[PDB]
Amino acid sequence: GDWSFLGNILEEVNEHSTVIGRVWLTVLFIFRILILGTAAEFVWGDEQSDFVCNTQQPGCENVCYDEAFPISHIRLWVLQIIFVSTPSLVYVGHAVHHVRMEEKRLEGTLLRTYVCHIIFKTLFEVGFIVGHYFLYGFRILPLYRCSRWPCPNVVDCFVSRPTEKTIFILFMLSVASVSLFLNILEMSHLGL
Amino acid sequence: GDWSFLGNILEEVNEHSTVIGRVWLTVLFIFRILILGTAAEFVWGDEQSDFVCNTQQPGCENVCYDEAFPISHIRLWVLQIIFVSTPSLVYVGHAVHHVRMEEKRLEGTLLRTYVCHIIFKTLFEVGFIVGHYFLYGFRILPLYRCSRWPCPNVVDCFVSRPTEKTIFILFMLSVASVSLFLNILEMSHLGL
Amino acid sequence: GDWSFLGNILEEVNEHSTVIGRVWLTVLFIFRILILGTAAEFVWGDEQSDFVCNTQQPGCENVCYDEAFPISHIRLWVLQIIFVSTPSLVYVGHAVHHVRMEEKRLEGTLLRTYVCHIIFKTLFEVGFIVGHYFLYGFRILPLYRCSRWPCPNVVDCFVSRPTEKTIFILFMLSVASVSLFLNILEMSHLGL
Amino acid sequence: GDWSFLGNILEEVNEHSTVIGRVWLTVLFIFRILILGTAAEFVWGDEQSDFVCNTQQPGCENVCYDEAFPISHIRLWVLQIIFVSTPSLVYVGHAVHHVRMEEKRLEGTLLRTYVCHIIFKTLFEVGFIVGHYFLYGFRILPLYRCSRWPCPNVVDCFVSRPTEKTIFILFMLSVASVSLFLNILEMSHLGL
Amino acid sequence: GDWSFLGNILEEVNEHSTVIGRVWLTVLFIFRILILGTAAEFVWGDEQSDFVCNTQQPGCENVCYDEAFPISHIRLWVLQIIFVSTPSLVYVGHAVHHVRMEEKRLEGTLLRTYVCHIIFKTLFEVGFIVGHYFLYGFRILPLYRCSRWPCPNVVDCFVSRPTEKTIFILFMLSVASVSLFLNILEMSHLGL
Amino acid sequence: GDWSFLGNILEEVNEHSTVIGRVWLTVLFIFRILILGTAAEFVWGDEQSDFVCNTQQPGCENVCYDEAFPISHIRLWVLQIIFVSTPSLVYVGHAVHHVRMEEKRLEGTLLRTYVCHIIFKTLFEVGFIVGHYFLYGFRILPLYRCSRWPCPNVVDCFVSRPTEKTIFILFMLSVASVSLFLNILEMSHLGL
Repeated sequence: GDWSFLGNILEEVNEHSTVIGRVWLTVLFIFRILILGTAAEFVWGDEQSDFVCNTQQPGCENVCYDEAFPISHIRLWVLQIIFVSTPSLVYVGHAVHHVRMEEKRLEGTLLRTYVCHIIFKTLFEVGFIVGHYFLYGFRILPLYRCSRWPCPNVVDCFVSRPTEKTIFILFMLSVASVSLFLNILEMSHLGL
Repeated sequence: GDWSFLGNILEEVNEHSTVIGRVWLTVLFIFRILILGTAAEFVWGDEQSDFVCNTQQPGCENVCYDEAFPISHIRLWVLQIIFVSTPSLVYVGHAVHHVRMEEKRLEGTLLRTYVCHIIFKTLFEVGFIVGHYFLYGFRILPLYRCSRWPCPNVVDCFVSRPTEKTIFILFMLSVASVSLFLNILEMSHLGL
Repeated sequence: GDWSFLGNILEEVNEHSTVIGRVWLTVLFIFRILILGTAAEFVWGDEQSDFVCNTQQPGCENVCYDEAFPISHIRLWVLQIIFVSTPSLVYVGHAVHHVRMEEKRLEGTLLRTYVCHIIFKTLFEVGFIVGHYFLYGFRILPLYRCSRWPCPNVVDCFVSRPTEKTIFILFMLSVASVSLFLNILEMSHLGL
Repeated sequence: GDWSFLGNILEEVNEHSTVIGRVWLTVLFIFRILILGTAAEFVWGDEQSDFVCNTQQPGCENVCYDEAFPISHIRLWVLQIIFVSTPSLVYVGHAVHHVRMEEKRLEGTLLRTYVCHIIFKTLFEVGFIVGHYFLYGFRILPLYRCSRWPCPNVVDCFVSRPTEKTIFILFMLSVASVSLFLNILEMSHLGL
Repeated sequence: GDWSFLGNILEEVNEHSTVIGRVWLTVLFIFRILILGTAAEFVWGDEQSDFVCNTQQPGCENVCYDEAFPISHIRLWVLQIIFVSTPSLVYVGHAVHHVRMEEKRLEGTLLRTYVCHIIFKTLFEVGFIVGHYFLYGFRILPLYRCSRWPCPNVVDCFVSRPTEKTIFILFMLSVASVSLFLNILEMSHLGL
Repeated sequence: GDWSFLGNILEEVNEHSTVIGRVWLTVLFIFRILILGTAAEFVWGDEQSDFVCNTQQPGCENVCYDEAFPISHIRLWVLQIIFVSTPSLVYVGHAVHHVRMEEKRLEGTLLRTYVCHIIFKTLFEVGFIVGHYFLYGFRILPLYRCSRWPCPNVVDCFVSRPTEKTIFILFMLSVASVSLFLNILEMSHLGL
C-alpha cells in the first residue's frame, strides 16, 4: 500500500511535537508501516491459497477459512495504524488552524488538545490489543477444526506459516506496548 | 491504483477550503483511498478465483459470479470517491479562474458555488449509499444459490472471505455517513 | 501503466489552454486514466484465464478468445487516450516554439492551430466510439458461440465478468460523449 | 520497467535539439515507451503460459515455444528503443562536454555530430524493422506446427492472442516508419 | 518493500557521521537493502509453493514447511536491517534535539551517545548472526526429513533453490561481518 | 528492483569523473540496469515454474533445477553491477571527504585513487565474465540431463526460453566487454 500522504502529514506534525512524540512517530514508521510492507504482507500473502482442509466437500475450505480468520491480521494492523495516527492528524490540524488565524491577525487550549490526543491514542492502542487478543489470542496453531456448514462433521484444516505469523503477531504486540509506554512517558514528561 | 493527480488537486483545494472541508478531505484520503489501497484491494483480490460452485457444469461459475457480483465492491467505491471528489474539482477550478482574472486586472457567487458543490457531494454520497444497499444490503452471505443458465437447476456457490468483506462494507458505510455529517456541519457553520 | 510523462506535458498545456480545455483535461485524467488504473485493469485482468469453453479440444479456447476479443477493451481505451491527447501535444509544442522564437527576438495562426487540434480531437473521439460500437456493440454477453478451427462444430464459450465490463464500457462511452460535448462548447465559446 | 533515467537524459537533449527532433522524442515517449508499458506488456504477459500444444509429450511445449518465439516481441522493442535513443545520448554528451569546456574557458563539428547521430538512428531503425520482418513477418498466425525434438512428428501448437499481437506489431511498425520519416525531415530541414 | 523513509533518515545522519560511519551506511544501502530488493526476494519468492513433500497426506506440506522454516530468511534480514539502523536513528534524533535547543538559545555527551550506538549496532549484528547460525547453520540442504503430525512416519520433503539460497546466506553473512569490522574500526579511530 | 539510491550516488560521481567515465556510467545505466529491469527479469521470471522434467518422481525437478542453475543469471548480473559500481562509490567518497576537509580549512593521491578504482572495476568485470563462462559457457541448451538423487537414473529435463536467454547472455557479455574496453581507454587517456 501507499502511505505517502499519511507520512507527509505525520512529518508535518513532527515539527510541532514533543521529543517523546517524535520517538513515537519514528517507531510508527519504522516498526509498523515498514514491517507490514517489507515483511508481514509477504507472510500473509498466501493465507487462503495454502489453507488446506482434509475433505472432498466443495465450499468447506472457504467457510472454514472465513471462520478461522474473520479479519486478516495484516488488515487489522492497517486499521490500528490509521486510527492511532488519526489523533495526531486532529492535533496538527488544530495547530495549523491557529497558525492561519495568527497570520490573519504548547500552552493553554492547544496543550489540552495535545493531551486529549495522547489519551485517544492510548485508548485506541489498548482497544486494538484487546481485540486481537480475544480474536486470536497470540498464538496461531496449525490445526483448525471446523464444523461449519457445508462441511460434513468436524474437518481438520491446516494453516499456512503459523510459526512465522506467531512471531510477527508477538513482534507487533511488543511494538504496540512500546508505543503505549511512550505515551505514558509523554504524559509524565508533561507533568514534570 | 495511482491517485497522485487527484491528490495534488485536492491538496490545492485545501488552501481555499473551510476547516470542516479540510477535515472532510483528510478523511477522504486516510479512510477511503488508503483503506482501499492498503487493505480492501487485497481482500477482494481473489473474488472470482476462490469463488466455488458445487457443479460439474462448464461456465456455471462464471455466470453465477457475475450474477452475484454485477459490479465488484472495490470498483463501486472507486467510482464513489471519484464522483464525490468531482465537486471539489469544479470549485477549485472556479476559484483559480477568478484568480487568473484578477491577475489580468468566500463571498457572493463563489460562496454560492461552494454551497452548490457541498450539495452535490451530499447527493452523490446518498446515491452511492442507497445503490450499495439495494445491490448487496450490507451483509455478504457465504452461500449464493444460482439458477442462471447454463447451471442445471439451482446450484450452491460459496463466496470467498464473506466476513472480512462485511467488515469493510460496514467500515466504508460508516466513513460515508461521517462524511455526510461533515457536509451537514459545513452548511450549518456557513449558516452561523 | 506509467502516465507521468503524458501527465506532465498535459499539465504544461493547461496553462495555455481555455477554461473549457482545462475542464477537458481534468476529465481526461480523473475519469479516463484514473478509471483504467484503479478499476478497469483489475476487471479485465483475468479475461483469458477465466474464459472457459465447453470442449475437450486443445487450442479451441485460445482461438475462440482471440475471435471474441480481437483487441481487449482496456487496450483500445489506452490507444484512444493517447491519440486524443496527441493534438494537445502538437498545440503545446507549437506554442513553446513560438515562445522560444520570441525569446530569441491565442490569436492568428496560433488560434487556428488550436481550433484544428480541437477538430482532430473530435474526429479521433468519434472514430474510436464508432470502432468500439462495431467491434462489440455496447453489451458484452456471457455466451460466445465459436466455430473457429480447431473447435469441432460450434462450441459454447463463457466470458468472465460480462456485467461489470458492460458497466465500464457504458461509463467510458459516456465520458467520451461528455468530452466531445466539451469540445463543441470550446468551438462555440471561441465563436462568441 | 523503469525508464526514468533514460527519460531524464532525453528531456535534457530536448533543449539542444531541433523542432523535428523534439517531435521525434515526444513520439518515442508517447507512442513507444507508453504503449509498451500500458498496453503491450499485458498483451504478451501470458505468452508461454497460454501457449498450448496438442501432445502428451513432456518438454514439447517448451521447445516449440522457444522455436516459435526465439526472442519475444516486447523484448525486441525494448532493445530497439534503447539503441535508437543511444545516438541522442552521444550527442547530448558531446554538447555537455563542449559546454563544460567553455565554462573552463549547432554549427561546425557539433552540427556534423548531430547529422551523424541522425544517420545512426535511421540505420538502427531500418535494421530493427528488417530483423522483425525476417523473424516474424508482420502477422502472427494462431497455428504453429512444430517438429522439434522431443516432439514426436509434427505437433500442432496454438498461440495466445494472435490478433491483438498482430495489431500491436503493425502499430509499432507504423510508429517506427513515422520516426524514420521524421529523421528524413530533419536532414532535409538542415539542408534548407 | 518501501525503504524511502528509512533511507531519508539515514541520509540525514550521514551528515553528522564519521567517515567510517558513512562507509557503513553506504554498505547497508547497497549490499543489504538493494540485494534484498533486486535479488533475494525473487529467490525466496516461491519458497512454499515449490516446497514439495513425498506424501498423499493433507496438511503435511504446510506443517513440514513451517517446521523447516519457522521464519523465512528474507524476513529475518529485514528485521536485522531495521534493528541495526535503529541506533543511528537514536543518535540522529539526539543530535537534532541538541540543534533545536541551540536554536532556541562530536564531543562530550554526544560523543558518548555515538559510541553507545556503535556498541548497540555491534550487539545486534552479533545477535542476528548467531541466531541465524543456530536456526539454519549456513547451508540449506535440499532434503528435509519431517516427522510432524499429520505426516505419517518420516516424510521426505524437498526445498526449492537450496544452492542459490546458500549463496545469498553466505553473502549476507559476509556483509554483516564486514559491517561489524567497520564498527570496530570506528571505535579504534575514535580511540586514536 | 529499486536502484534509485545507487543511481543518485553514481550521478554524483559523474560530476567528478572523466568523459570516458561518464560514458561508462551511462552505459551501465542504460545497457545493464535498464535491460535487467525492462527485459531480462521478465525472461527469467518463469525459470523454475516452466522447468519440466520427464519423471513421476517427487523432488526430482527441484534438485535438477538447482543443479542446472546454481545461481540464476539475473542474480549474478545484479551482483556484477553492484561490485562493479562499488569502486566508483569509494572514489566519490574519497573526493567528498577531501572537499569537506577543504571546507573546514584530479591530481596526486586523488588521481592514484581514481586509477586504482579503474583497476578494481576491470578485475571485477573480468572475474564475473570468467565465472559466468565456467558456470554456463555462453549457450543455454534446452535439454539438461540430470542424475541427482532422488531422480531414478538420468532424467531428461527441459529449460524454458533457452534461445532468448542465450541472446541476453551474449548481449550482457558484449556490454561487459565494451565497459572493459572503456576502462582501458580511460587508462590510456590518463597516460596521454
